[PDB]
Amino acid sequence: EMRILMVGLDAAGKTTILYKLKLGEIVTTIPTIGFNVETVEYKNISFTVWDVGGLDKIRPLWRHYFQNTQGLIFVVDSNDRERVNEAREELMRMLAEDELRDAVLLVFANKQDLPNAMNAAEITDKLGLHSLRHRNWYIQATCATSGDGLYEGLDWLSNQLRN
Amino acid sequence: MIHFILLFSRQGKLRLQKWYITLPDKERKKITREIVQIILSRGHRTSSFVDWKELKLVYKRYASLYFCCAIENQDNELLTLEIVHRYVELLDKYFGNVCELDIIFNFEKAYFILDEFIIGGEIQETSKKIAVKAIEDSDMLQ
Amino acid sequence: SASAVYVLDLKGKVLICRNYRGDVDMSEVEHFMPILMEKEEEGMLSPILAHGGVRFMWIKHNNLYLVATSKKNACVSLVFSFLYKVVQVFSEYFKELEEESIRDNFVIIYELLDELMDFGYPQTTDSKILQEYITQEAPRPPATVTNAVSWRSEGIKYRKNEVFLDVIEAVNLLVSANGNVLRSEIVGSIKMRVFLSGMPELRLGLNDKVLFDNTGRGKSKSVELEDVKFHQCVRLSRFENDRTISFIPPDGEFELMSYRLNTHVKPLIWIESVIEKHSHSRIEYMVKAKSQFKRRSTANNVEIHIPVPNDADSPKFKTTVGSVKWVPENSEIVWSVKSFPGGKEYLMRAHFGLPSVEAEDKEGKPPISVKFEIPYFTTSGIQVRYLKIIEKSGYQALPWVRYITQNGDYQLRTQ
Amino acid sequence: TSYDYCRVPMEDG
Amino acid sequence: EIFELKAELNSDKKEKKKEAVKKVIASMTVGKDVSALFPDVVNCMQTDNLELKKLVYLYLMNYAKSQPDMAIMAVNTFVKDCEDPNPLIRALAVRTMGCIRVDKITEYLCEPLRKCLKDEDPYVRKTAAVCVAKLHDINAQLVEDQGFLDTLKDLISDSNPMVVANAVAALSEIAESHPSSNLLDLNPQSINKLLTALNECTEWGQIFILDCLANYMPKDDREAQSICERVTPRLSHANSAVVLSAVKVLMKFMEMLSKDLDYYGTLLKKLAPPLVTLLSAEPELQYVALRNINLIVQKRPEILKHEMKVFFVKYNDPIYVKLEKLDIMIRLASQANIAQVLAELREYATEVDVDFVRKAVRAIGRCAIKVEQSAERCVSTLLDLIQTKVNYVVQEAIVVIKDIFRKYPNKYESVIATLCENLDSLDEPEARAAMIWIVGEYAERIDNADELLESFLEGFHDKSTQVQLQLLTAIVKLFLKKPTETQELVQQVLSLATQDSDNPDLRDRGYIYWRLLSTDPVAAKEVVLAEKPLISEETDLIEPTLLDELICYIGTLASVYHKPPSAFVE
Amino acid sequence: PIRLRELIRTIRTARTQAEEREMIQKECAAIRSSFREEDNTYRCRNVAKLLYMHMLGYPAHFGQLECLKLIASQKFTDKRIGYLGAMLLLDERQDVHLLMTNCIKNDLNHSTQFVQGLALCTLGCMGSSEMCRDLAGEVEKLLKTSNSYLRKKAALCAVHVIRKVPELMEMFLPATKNLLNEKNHGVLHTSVVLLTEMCERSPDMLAHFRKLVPQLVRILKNLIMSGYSPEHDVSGISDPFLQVRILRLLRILGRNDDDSSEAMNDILAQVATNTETSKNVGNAILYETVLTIMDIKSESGLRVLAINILGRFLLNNDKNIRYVALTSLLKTVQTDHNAVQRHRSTIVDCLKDLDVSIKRRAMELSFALVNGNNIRGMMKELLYFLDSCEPEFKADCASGIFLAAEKYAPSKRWHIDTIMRVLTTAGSYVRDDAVPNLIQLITNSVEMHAYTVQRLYKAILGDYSQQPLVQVAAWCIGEYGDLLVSGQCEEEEPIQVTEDEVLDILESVLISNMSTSVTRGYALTAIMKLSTRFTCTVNRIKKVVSIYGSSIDVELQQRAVEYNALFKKYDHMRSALLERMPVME
Ligand SMILES: Nc1nc2c(ncn2[C@@H]2O[C@H](COP(=O)(O)OP(=O)(O)OP(=O)(O)O)[C@@H](O)[C@H]2O)c(=O)[nH]1
Ligand SMILES: [Mg+2]
Repeated sequence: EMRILMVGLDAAGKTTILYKLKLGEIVTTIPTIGFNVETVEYKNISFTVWDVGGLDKIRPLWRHYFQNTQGLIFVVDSNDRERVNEAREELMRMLAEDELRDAVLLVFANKQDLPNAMNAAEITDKLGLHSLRHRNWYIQATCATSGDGLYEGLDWLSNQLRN
Repeated sequence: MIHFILLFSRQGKLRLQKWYITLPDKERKKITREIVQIILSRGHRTSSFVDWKELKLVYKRYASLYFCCAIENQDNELLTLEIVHRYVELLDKYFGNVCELDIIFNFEKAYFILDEFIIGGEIQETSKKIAVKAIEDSDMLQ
Repeated sequence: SASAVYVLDLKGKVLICRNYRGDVDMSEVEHFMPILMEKEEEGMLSPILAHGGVRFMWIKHNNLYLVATSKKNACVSLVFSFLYKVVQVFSEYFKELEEESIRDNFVIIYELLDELMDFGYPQTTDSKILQEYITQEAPRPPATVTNAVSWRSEGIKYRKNEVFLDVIEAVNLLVSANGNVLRSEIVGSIKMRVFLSGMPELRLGLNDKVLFDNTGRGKSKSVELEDVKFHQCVRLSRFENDRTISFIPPDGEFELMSYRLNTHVKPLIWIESVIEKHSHSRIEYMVKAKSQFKRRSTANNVEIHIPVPNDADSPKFKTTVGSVKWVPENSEIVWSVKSFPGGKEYLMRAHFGLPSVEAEDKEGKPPISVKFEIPYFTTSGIQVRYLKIIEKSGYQALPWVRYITQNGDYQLRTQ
Repeated sequence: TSYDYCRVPMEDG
Repeated sequence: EIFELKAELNSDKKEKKKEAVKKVIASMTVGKDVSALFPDVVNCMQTDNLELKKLVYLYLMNYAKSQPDMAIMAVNTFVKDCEDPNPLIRALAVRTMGCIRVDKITEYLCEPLRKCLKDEDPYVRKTAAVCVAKLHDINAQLVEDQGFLDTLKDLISDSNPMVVANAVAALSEIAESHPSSNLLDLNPQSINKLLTALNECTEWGQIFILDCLANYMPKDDREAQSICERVTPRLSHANSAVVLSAVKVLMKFMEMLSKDLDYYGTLLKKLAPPLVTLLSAEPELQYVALRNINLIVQKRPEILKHEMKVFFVKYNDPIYVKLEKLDIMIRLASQANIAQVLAELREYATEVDVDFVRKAVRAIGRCAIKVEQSAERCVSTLLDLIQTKVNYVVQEAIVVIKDIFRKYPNKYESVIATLCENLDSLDEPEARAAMIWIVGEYAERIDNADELLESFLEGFHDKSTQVQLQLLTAIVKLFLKKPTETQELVQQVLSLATQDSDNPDLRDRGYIYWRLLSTDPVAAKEVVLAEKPLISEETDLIEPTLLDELICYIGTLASVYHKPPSAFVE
Repeated sequence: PIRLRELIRTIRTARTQAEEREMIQKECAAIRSSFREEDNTYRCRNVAKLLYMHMLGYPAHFGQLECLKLIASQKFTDKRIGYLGAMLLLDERQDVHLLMTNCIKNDLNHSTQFVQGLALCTLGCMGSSEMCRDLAGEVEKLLKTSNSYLRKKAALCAVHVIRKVPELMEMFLPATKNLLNEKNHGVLHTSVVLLTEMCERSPDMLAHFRKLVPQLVRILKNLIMSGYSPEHDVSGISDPFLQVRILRLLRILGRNDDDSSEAMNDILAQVATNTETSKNVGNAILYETVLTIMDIKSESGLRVLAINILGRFLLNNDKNIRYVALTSLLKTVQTDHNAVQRHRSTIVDCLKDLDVSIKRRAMELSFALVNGNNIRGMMKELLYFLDSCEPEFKADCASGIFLAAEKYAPSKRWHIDTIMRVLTTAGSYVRDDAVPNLIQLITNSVEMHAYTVQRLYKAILGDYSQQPLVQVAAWCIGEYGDLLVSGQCEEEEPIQVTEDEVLDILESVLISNMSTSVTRGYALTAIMKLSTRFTCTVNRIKKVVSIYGSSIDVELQQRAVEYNALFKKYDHMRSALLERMPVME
């Protein structure tokens, strides 16, 4: 059992990830205004995953899900150099809170398809992940349309469940 | 357009609200308190209607429980009372010897009966058979 | 000056009705409760209402509305003092006073209404002497009813002769959010429990400051009574002269005197509390309770009532000594400690959560009230010196006393 | 009354 | 049903007629119209059980008005029972006699009343004294026709002060019901007799004989002092109504004592520890006190000027209590406790009781006008509450900040720099109109006063009367202060208030300002930018013309209304 | 965790509401604590117990996220709980309700029609304007289905999104095309209410929709001629709910058309005769039938018959029907205006009825019945009825007196006389808003102000406490003071005008606590004008202005000082701006 959230910008593949982790298929998904939850049940741990869409009118309401959360997923897109700033803004906006203070971070460098897509290292230092304190932050370069690195992030996450 | 529906007791104890109009809870607690006071301060030969603040407010007592609606001031009134009575019939249908204490208890389906009858403030099923059929099938779905 | 004193319920139907002048109509009572619904829901609540020219003096019991109606410029405190007396006399008769007490015992209660008051004029309200000719189980009225001594019948006889005193302290406290004491007065009250033979005149003396100043002992231990309110039976003209507490007591339990004084010394227990109210998240109360009072003394069964938020949830309590119960029904915590001696200082660390959605409205800040009780301990330092038993028959009674210090209004204004 | 009593003098002359 | 009840009522066995009359007054207890069975329970009245006769006396008193003609079937039974050697059954009839109000009956009952006037037992004589006033309630002139007035004056001359006090309470009743034709006042020697009778009678009798003192006024200083020295020990009694009746005459009689004597200061120092102790009572009785205390400090502010901390409300206090404590803090707002009050009132604006908060905002404002000392610190207190961003807390504050600026307009321009940005979407027109004056009057240190009124000049045609008039006031004051940037502003407000407004005073002051601007705006610097005089404050001290009358009315409704006694009775 | 009815039984044992709140917060904490446990088991019942407390009126803001979990559940009962409280705990201004948008959209594609019925229920009841924007293509898709269980629901949900988003109906113009032949009545009913809605919003939709008027003229005639069905029949009347909605659709159609109005004319002549007026149902049929006939350019034989229908309905002792009949002529006031006027005494009768609404409809229809012919006689009933109003009707009548009097006053004097009568007898009941209107019409009056201001003066010496009365007077004294005190610069033979009690009666207002301070606002305004309108005794009135410069009202402290400098420095410039105000409309 683990409360998981999938926050991040819109069109981040976060619902593409979510039915790749739960179902295993790349289903045709609308831009999700509300949320999704699918108990991804992996490495004998049922990850209760609260995928939440990243459009503008939703981002304030994110604070309502920051209670009893045990692990974060801040999906970034590697194909949006223009939005890594507000992703960095979103991250520092979100991490600086008393509610959601003890939940770990696993960053997804989604959409590795192009040379516009960065590696984890550039995105780590575009987001400034070493500026984090009391954080088990861990970037994980993932490919949603091929499932690559997703379970390995879940693998790393399964370790960090217990201590 | 039915703006809301209120079912309050002989003591005024509200057994149902259903706001088909979006007004906040303080206004919900204000307005509901007033009209219960209005209807209970109103006699038995007072035409079963109230012209309350651009709402031709429909009331129709059937038992100790009282009844309330707020229809738009362009619509029908006796049929609006018949809407109550058709809903009374559907409560009489799905329950049979429809009665006060499971209004207090099994109100959750009385909303669902209203959900099978009035959504948006208007009628979706003008038959009295087909609607209680559908709620039994969803009850048969459980 | 009453005309028609009524008793209502929480619904407003007449439990019992009794007029004394006929100058107020009996059906006027049916407007009171809607006016009571009116004035309350607009916040214009007063213990006097008015439907035209009928004035509605009322008190409120657990269920009951002792509504005394009048029309003229009646004496107001004449009414309400009688109203609490009727509650008291019914409490003297009926060990609980509710709707069952009225509707089952209308045999005696209408007779009480005939007896306690005529025309609006209370004439006989001492319940102990009233028991002798108004019974729920009739002879002539007693002479004590005729007598100026109206609290103690003659011929009262016991095997032993026991005078049981209860010098009871009640510590008021107002500490603000700043941590300063705003108002800490002490209202002490000596309540007597007399079991004596015949008609004794008891003469009491304390460590009065003024009486020691009249004696010349105004350098030793002397409590300074800022005001006392006594029983009737105390001859106050004799007390006005030379601080002389001389009286013929009634028989049984009664409060003789009610002293009040200020005190510029510390509270017996200082509380330090904190609030880590995290928005949408949680709240933390690292509250300690140090005892400033005497180490020989022990604060029995203290009950620290700290108001928590209403939607506070997931309680966690790291105490030191003493248990917490969370009371969401009062939206608070009772960190209860049974034995808490003087000099002791026990911490409690509370932790709730808070909903990630906010509530709709505000809540306000109730202070923290604790329920301490310290026996054998006069904080004001009052000391009964003697108790002169004076009987014409002449006996050696057994005067007895114990000292108990409790809270009065022990409010400490929170953050 | 679980607390116990204490006897005062009578006269205190 | 009732006939079966009347069958048991016309039974011969006692246990059937005893249970029948219990059901009748239980039917009366549940409020049934049992008046139809009136003369039938009258048959089972003259009974040997004294316990049963009270039930019929209960019924007959209740249904005397309902059956006035049928009530003639009890007169013989009363005069029968005024003679039975039990004094309990005689006075029981006597109080049943006077409360039964049928004018067909009251003429017949004066002689057994006269019989019980000169009875032996104090029990019935204190009962018969009230029945005279009950008769004088019913038929006032028959009492003087019976000449019962002097017989009541002679039970004053009786011993056992309970009978005397029941004589006095009926006397002060009848003399009230009298037109004071033959005023029933006595010498000081009877007042010496009553004051000796004071230390003996009951707590109720001690009240009623202090009420005969509410009519008397002593004529010397020592005469006033000597009686007051015997009223003085009554201030240590548990009944506050005994105490409140004692304070009422002491406030009455202190107008005769010499201030030059130390007994005047002795009386006032013996008066304050009772008055504080009255706030240690129950809150309804304290609500009696708080209206009386209000009457005291308006008359004698010297007494309780040392006590503020006891006037601090608590959380559990009733709302009528909590409002009245705030008044006395205003009535005791002095220099010595400017910091105690304003911190306490700041703790009172932190409440959810809005009207208590609304009163507390006024309590700061009445403090700011009463003392100019913390009038700076009052404003600083309020601006904190402005920065709480609670609407009614703000919406009460802006009217108050105006009135401080109306009261102390001089050096408070360091305040409006905060208050030019105060969330101008304030909705309440009493503080919207307060906003426009504060902007208008101080339209030199608010340097952007023109552009902030542009939001206030959008929905102009349907705001209010005052708010539209304040906008007509301020702009003409603004344009007279700055005619450069507000040139089109002063013309468009005349374009709306003179042309497209039907509000006639807005049309009045519109065309006046338009013609004054058209005739001579330089003279308008003398006309409307005129140095306004010091505003005469509203002295809320009740007039001593009325207040000295209300000195005689303490613990009566005239004090709890702060009205003359006739203004509310009917 | 206990069940719902176990809780209710404990709640039914509660005596004091404060004691009941103790029982609330008792269980509410366990509901909160269960929510901290993220339970899925009792999350059905804990929310259900919470919604009861919500119906009991308790702050249940916290459990709204769990409702989103119950909508996003998989068990049908948890959905059945979840869609309910979404309609209860959430509204549009709840602002957290937007998370339903994905959940509903998945559940508009759920396999079960009842789950989709729940989704169309919740969105149809309380779907937000942006949620309506985010679900618009799915509702018409579920309106393009064949499931009449959903077609009855997606139609009214489409009404809701057209109600909420008025600029969205144009994608439902293709959706509604030719489904008017539904064998089911309920779907056919919702389509009518949709076509009621579609014809309501846009006049551009009327052209496409008045074409299928004879289609439903047939189908409504099918409802009359199918005189019985085992369903839809109440008291021998077959589907009256649909029949009225067709008539209402036939009321809004043909209302300025004639060919469709004649295409519907036959069944109007039918059901005006082919109705059973015995039960309440056939009256409800015939009531809308009356209203349908009045609003369209109908056959004249319908409308003459229709007043004869209403003449029956005026005389039925059912106060329902009296409320129905009074509302009917209240509708068709202008249309067939004089066939109403012959029922005038029935309306004056209902002024003496013992119902509020009946007296309400009669008073307002009497306000509508006033032509320029009944203007003299009926007002004398109404000014009497103004005396015999309830205090709730006294405010209502006295304004409605002023409304019809400004219309059809045969005199200007008698127009003044009735208004002056009402202002004496309404007082605290006449609204302050009509006071600039009354002030305007008496300066629209140009000829009788010596007639007016004396009668104004003759009643204000009676009282001042009628505040809207003395609102009117002080402007008249300020403006037309010359017509009150005339040629009386010094003392003459005593006429009733005396130019000092004239000044005292305004001064009496200024000290009297029963002054709204716009009474005192008008009064100093009248004082300063009578520095010019009176030449008799000025500069005693300067004293009154000068002592008022220390007044406690803010503007009235402004008003006195702004006057006083003219009284002290610019005495000649006082009258230089005290010309009379212009007269506008
Ligand atoms: N080439 C490539 N495209 C991807 C990959 N992951 C996601 N995408 C694209 O990103 C788009 C967004 O994915 P979705 O999951 O459907 O949308 P979302 O990111 O969840 O945004 P919301 O629905 O608003 O929450 C998809 O349509 C994919 O085409 C990836 O790994 N490779
Ligand atoms: Mg998505």
